[PDB]
Amino acid sequence: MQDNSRYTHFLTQHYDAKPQGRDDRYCESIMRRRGLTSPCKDINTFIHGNKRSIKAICENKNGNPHRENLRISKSSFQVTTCKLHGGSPWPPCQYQATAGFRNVVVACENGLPVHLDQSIFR
Repeated sequence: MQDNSRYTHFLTQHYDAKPQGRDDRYCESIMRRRGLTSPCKDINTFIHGNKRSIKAICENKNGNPHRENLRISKSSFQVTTCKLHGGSPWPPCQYQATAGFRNVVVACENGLPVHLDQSIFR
C-alpha cells in the first residue's frame, strides 16, 4: 500500500504502544520526543495498545461512521491526554496527564487513521 504521510504523522502525534507511567512527567517527555513543543500543543491525546485495533476503526470491524466523515471506534482504548498548563505558548511545556479508557474518534483515508478528534478529550 502507498505510504501515507498523514498516517505516519498520526502515529507520531497520537500513538504510544506501551507507555511508562502515564503521569505528568510522561506527558512532558513524550510531547518533547514527538516534536510537539514548538509551540507547545495545547492538548494532545495518545492511544495505547496495538496498532491493528486502531487501523480497524477505519473499517466496520472496529468502527462506525460518525458525524461529517469521521469514525468512532467500537472498542475502548487506553489513552492519555496531555493538557498544557501555565499561560505561555512556548517551552518549557508543562503538562497535566489524564489517563482514560474509552472509544476514540478519528478520520481515515484509504483505510488508515489520519486525524484524531481531540474534542472528546477536552
